[PDB]
Amino acid sequence: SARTSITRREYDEWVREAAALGKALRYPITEKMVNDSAGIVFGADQYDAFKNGMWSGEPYEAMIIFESLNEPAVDGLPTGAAPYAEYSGLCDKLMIVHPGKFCPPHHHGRKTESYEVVLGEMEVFYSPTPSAESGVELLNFSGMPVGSPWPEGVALPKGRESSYEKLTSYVRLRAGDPKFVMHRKHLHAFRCPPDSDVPLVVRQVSTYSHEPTEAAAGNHAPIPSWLGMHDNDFVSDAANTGRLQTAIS
Amino acid sequence: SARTSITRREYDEWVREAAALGKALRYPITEKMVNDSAGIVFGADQYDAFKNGMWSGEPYEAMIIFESLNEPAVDGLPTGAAPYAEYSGLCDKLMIVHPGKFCPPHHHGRKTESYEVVLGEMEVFYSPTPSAESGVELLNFSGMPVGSPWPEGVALPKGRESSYEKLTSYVRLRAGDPKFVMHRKHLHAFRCPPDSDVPLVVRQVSTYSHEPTEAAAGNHAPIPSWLGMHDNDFVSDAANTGRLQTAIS
Amino acid sequence: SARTSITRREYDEWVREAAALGKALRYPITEKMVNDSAGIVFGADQYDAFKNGMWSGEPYEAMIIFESLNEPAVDGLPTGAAPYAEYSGLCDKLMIVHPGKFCPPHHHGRKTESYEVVLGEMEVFYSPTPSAESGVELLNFSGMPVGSPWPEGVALPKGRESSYEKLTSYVRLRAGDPKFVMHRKHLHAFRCPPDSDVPLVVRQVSTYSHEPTEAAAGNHAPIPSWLGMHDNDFVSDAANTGRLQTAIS
Amino acid sequence: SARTSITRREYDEWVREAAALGKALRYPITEKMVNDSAGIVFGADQYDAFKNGMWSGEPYEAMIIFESLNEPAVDGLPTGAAPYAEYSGLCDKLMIVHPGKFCPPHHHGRKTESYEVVLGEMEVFYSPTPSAESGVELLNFSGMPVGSPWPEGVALPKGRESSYEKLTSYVRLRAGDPKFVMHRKHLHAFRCPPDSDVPLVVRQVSTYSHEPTEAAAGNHAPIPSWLGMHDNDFVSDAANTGRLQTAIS
Ligand SMILES: O=C[C@@H](O)[C@@H](O)[C@@H](O)CO
Ligand SMILES: O=C[C@@H](O)[C@@H](O)[C@@H](O)CO
Ligand SMILES: O=C[C@@H](O)[C@@H](O)[C@@H](O)CO
Ligand SMILES: O=C[C@@H](O)[C@@H](O)[C@@H](O)CO
Ligand SMILES: OC[C@@H]1O[C@@H](O)[C@@H](O)[C@H]1O
Ligand SMILES: OC[C@@H]1O[C@@H](O)[C@@H](O)[C@H]1O
Ligand SMILES: OC[C@@H]1O[C@@H](O)[C@@H](O)[C@H]1O
Ligand SMILES: OC[C@@H]1O[C@@H](O)[C@@H](O)[C@H]1O
Ligand SMILES: OC[C@@H]1O[C@@H](O)[C@@H](O)[C@H]1O
Ligand SMILES: OC[C@@H]1O[C@@H](O)[C@@H](O)[C@H]1O
Ligand SMILES: OC[C@@H]1O[C@@H](O)[C@@H](O)[C@H]1O
Ligand SMILES: OC[C@@H]1O[C@@H](O)[C@@H](O)[C@H]1O
Ligand SMILES: OC[C@@H]1O[C@@H](O)[C@@H](O)[C@H]1O
Ligand SMILES: OC[C@@H]1O[C@@H](O)[C@@H](O)[C@H]1O
Ligand SMILES: OC[C@@H]1O[C@@H](O)[C@@H](O)[C@H]1O
Ligand SMILES: OC[C@@H]1O[C@@H](O)[C@@H](O)[C@H]1O
Ligand SMILES: O[C@@H]1[C@H](O)[C@@H](O)OC[C@@H]1O
Ligand SMILES: O[C@@H]1[C@H](O)[C@@H](O)OC[C@@H]1O
Ligand SMILES: O[C@@H]1[C@H](O)[C@@H](O)OC[C@@H]1O
Ligand SMILES: O[C@@H]1[C@H](O)[C@@H](O)OC[C@@H]1O
Ligand SMILES: [Co+2]
Ligand SMILES: [Co+2]
Ligand SMILES: [Co+2]
Ligand SMILES: [Co+2]
Repeated sequence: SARTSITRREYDEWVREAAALGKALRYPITEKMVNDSAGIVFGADQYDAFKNGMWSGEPYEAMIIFESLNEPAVDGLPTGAAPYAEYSGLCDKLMIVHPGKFCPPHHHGRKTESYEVVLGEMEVFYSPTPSAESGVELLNFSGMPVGSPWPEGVALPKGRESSYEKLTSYVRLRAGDPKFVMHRKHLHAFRCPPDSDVPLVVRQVSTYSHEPTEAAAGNHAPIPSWLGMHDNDFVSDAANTGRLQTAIS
Repeated sequence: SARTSITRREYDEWVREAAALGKALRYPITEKMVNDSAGIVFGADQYDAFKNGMWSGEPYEAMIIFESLNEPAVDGLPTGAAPYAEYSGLCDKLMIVHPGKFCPPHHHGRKTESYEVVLGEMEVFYSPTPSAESGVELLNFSGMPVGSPWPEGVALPKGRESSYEKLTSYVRLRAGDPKFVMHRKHLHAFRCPPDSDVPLVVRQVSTYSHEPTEAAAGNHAPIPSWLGMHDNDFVSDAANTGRLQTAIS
Repeated sequence: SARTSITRREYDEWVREAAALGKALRYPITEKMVNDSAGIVFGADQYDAFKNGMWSGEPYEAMIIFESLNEPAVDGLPTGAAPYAEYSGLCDKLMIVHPGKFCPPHHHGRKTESYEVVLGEMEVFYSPTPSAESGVELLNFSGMPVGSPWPEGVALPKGRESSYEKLTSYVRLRAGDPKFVMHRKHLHAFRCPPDSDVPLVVRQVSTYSHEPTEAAAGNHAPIPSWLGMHDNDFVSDAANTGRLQTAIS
Repeated sequence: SARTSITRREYDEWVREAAALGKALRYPITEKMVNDSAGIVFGADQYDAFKNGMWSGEPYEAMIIFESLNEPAVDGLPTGAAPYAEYSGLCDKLMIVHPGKFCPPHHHGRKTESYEVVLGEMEVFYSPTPSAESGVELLNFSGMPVGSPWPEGVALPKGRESSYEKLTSYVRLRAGDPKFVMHRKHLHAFRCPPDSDVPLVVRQVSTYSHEPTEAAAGNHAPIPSWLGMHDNDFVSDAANTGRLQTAIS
């Protein structure tokens, strides 16, 4: 019974409804943005999320992302900035997470994110300490706030509870709150509360998103080194594979 | 009769109504964001915009900006990126321009912008060619699109028509359009059409905004060189002065 | 293969997503409003709409209705108005119709409706002539506008094409248009265009809705005669039955 | 210093900004709806509201109303309903009240209202007992809820505090709450809290609005008796006069 993919109908209903919800909330979703890469399922064992559906409230790692911008911002940069340009750029995405579902534990070496809740409430789990890079000095300025301890009773995905162990800091964001920054190199994950009557909708503004995915397999590289560059490190190895392509049957 | 400032009542009605409009459109406006620096008047001779008011449709250079984010994004950066970090960072602002009014001709040496129209329509004027920097190689990737010629009959601010001479390329953006990128070092300006029944509301996502203004006079500098760093070059000298502080009587 | 009901999962995903879309558009949807009567399927042979789903674009008669108000407005009425009070009252509902789907041909003897498109576009089909009531004088004031002829290529539900024969007048309504009135005793139906990227969402403001349905089976009758009073006359007999209760398996 | 009218500029800025706010909130505001009758000032001594402006927070009786529908709903009615048709009909309006301002104490003999808060919060004051009509039996069904006592510290308009004496019941409505019904013949008034950061925006759905005002002076009467029929009874005589026409200088 363990699902190994998502049917074309399950996929379209999930993604097209999400796109409509996005438009209702005034996010600029174009036709190209609504594709077979928008709906993400993090790992083969997470396809079981569609056993009972996106409204079951069950804890699984899957989400939708509509990307309206992923600008390298390389034009006009002095040549000397070429080796550090990968830490910059501008990316705008709308993220939709259903009740109980999660964006899994991971960190980026180059990308810094910010969250703006548009609908529902966002429960963020993260590590206030950066993931030290092997022998290399890093800049510091504000660091990350310690936050609060996890509330009791958070249901985690079966077979991936341990991937959340280090994301000890917690914060619950709501529409209207100040923008929340997630510095690069910091472990983070988030979910929509299981009792939510609406999907969690969040506007993410971050630096460039290096992701040689399926729908991202067809773009000239602004800088040589950027080609094939990956910047997503999932704590769970099971969440790495299926992140770059959803199995639609 | 030439106004030299804006009365406290004229200012508050302009800025508080704009903040409410922003909230209606779901932009996360906090209390701190609604201040005496949000309403901008570009030059002493532009205060005459309040002679007949923000609904006269007359061409003047004045606008409102609510900044929800201006993150240096320096944390986690390798030390070697310190000299180029100023070209990165993340800034999120909501801009409100009334009928006939303009955000004046200017360019940034370090900041790259992107526009998302939320309400009304945006008429952008710009130069598809970058403002060459004295003896220094720059990176290139996509450059700027040539766009279209200006439509006929655009009323420019009296005494500043020449500042628009070089911004020969034109594009009209609407809600739902793809995000529009304005690369750093490119001259640009924009206005709300004079016949618009609503103020132009635009979400701007850009790299860090270096602006030692009035409300920005009180923040630790992430990197030494950033202190007192200016990154706004207005074509009109008249628009430089009053950009950093609105005279409220 | 002919579906005879809708599964609990198909129902909830359809109705809960619709409720979320409604909230995003600012319609006041309460918990009680999201129930097993909100999703309507007009006839046993229309359950096949869930063969390929609400995003197939296929022509079927099914829709969702969230009722926020159905006030008799009997309080304060002079006793003499008791026999005509049934033509008054106030009803506020949000209607959601998916691509290609229809609200089937029908007329009301007592209820007058009005439409306000919130999202998408509404294609209304109707008869500009009232359905004459057996021997009884009726008041007239504005009547209904003749409208336009049907555009070519409208796909109707298989086995119910004839029910649309008399609804010869056509009008396409969009968000922002003047409110459109549908006088009582006039045949009407409507659909969401099959090529729409979003479900059609319409705010309906009408006089009292007399409907002894499933979720409506439990309310004191303001006036004696109102008890068990029906006011929905479907052109297709097949659309009458399943209108009062959706078969959820 | 006692203002006796509102300047053309004060009026337009108030009304045009309100119309834009309405559009942002998705209310279908057409060009005709934005006129010189939309902004209402209840009495000559209330023009002082523009002494310090709509953002002063001072208690004054003035508001804006955009009417999208006022349908007699007479078509299709049996002739015998002619004498009671005036209690029916359908009216849809968007009401905008600024901080501290009020819609003054009044009751309608024929019109029953309902409120839906779209933005901000609405503080309603009313009498749970109907205004008995001289020798005439009236129907009853749900009556009005007793509500709660007034919170302490409500600032009333100077020179009109007594008009509120009988409106002893209180209820505070917010966006998302169930629709609130105000039965005909019941005294009612409401205000936007003085500390609100946004104007109060409310969708009103009611039966026909009989109002021989300024912008309403030019429509055929559906039924003979309706001609010149008035249905607004203000507790304060000072609020009656200027209700039908705003003095714009
Ligand atoms: O935190 C989430 C961000 O990394 C998103 O843009 C995706 O990469 C999550 O997989
Ligand atoms: O183009 C406009 C941007 O530069 C804004 O953030 C302001 O700096 C305009 O003065
Ligand atoms: O035209 C549609 C209205 O009658 C709705 O309230 C429902 O009764 C449609 O079945
Ligand atoms: O309660 C307010 C309603 O009566 C409105 O439509 C206006 O008539 C208020 O003057
Ligand atoms: O609307 C675009 C279509 O819908 C999405 O499911 C994409 O797969 C694309 O095929
Ligand atoms: O909410 C949709 C349905 O109800 C829930 O119980 C899930 O199991 C799913 O099948
Ligand atoms: O131990 C300090 C750092 O913070 C935690 O997130 C760990 O991953 C480690 O990299
Ligand atoms: O709501 C905040 C106040 O309104 C704005 O006018 C700011 O000046 C601040 O004083
Ligand atoms: O729109 C507001 C008023 O009308 C316009 O004519 C301007 O002059 C201003 O005074
Ligand atoms: O002449 C090429 C460049 O483009 C234009 O914008 C000028 O400012 C110049 O700097
Ligand atoms: O959220 C309320 C639940 O969802 C809807 O499916 C209703 O059936 C009700 O059971
Ligand atoms: O849009 C969802 C899927 O795609 C359409 O082709 C329908 O058949 C349905 O199965
Ligand atoms: O024939 C005139 C009327 O208009 C049409 O709608 C028919 O139903 C009939 O009742
Ligand atoms: O936009 C319509 C104009 O604005 C409002 O002030 C009305 O008076 C009308 O003249
Ligand atoms: O909010 C606008 C200004 O500030 C308030 O104090 C009022 O007096 C008005 O003049
Ligand atoms: O005294 C009962 C009624 O209720 C109150 O509102 C009074 O106006 C009176 O008409
Ligand atoms: O123990 C809780 C959770 O299971 C873990 O992953 O993070 C810390 C939290 O308190
Ligand atoms: O001449 C027009 C305008 O006055 C100038 O500033 O830019 C080019 C345009 O065609
Ligand atoms: O023939 C078309 C349609 O099939 C019918 O039901 O109504 C009139 C229209 O022109
Ligand atoms: O006394 C308060 C108010 O002044 C009066 O008008 O209504 C009752 C309330 O408690
Ligand atoms: Co991330
Ligand atoms: Co700029
Ligand atoms: Co109907
Ligand atoms: Co009233």
